[PDB]
Amino acid sequence: IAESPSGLYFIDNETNSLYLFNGEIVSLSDKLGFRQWISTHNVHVNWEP
Amino acid sequence: VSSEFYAFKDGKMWEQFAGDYNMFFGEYKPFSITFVANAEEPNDKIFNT
Amino acid sequence: ALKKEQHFFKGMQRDLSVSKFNPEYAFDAQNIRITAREHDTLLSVSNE
Repeated sequence: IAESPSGLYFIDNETNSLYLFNGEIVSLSDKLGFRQWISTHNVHVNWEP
Repeated sequence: VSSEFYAFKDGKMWEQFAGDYNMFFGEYKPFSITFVANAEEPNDKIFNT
Repeated sequence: ALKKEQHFFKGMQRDLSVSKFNPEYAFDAQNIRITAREHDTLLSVSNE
């Protein structure tokens, strides 16, 4: 999750997309063509340094 | 279930989109595509290639 | 020969007359995917 003036960029592993919330949810991965890259790089383990 | 799509048939759970192509529940099913060829439909055409 | 016609596959359509079908749609299809899944096969017919 990254906060910005435009909205909230978050990556949902379940749906395999890179969303942006700005009042309405927008799947940036689908709009700009990144569905495969995210669907191949997803895992269940949470982030840790 | 989690980030994976599952199925249930014949008393067993089949994980989808993980095996070899065109093999559904251990059986090979074909794939096909039908598309009408109607260009200059008022004219009588001979389909050559 | 004399003429040619390119056909694209944007989905599948039915219920329309053969005389007025559209080249960008398919009339029937079994076990195909027109979306990029596991590869960059978006708008290109691929196996299921």
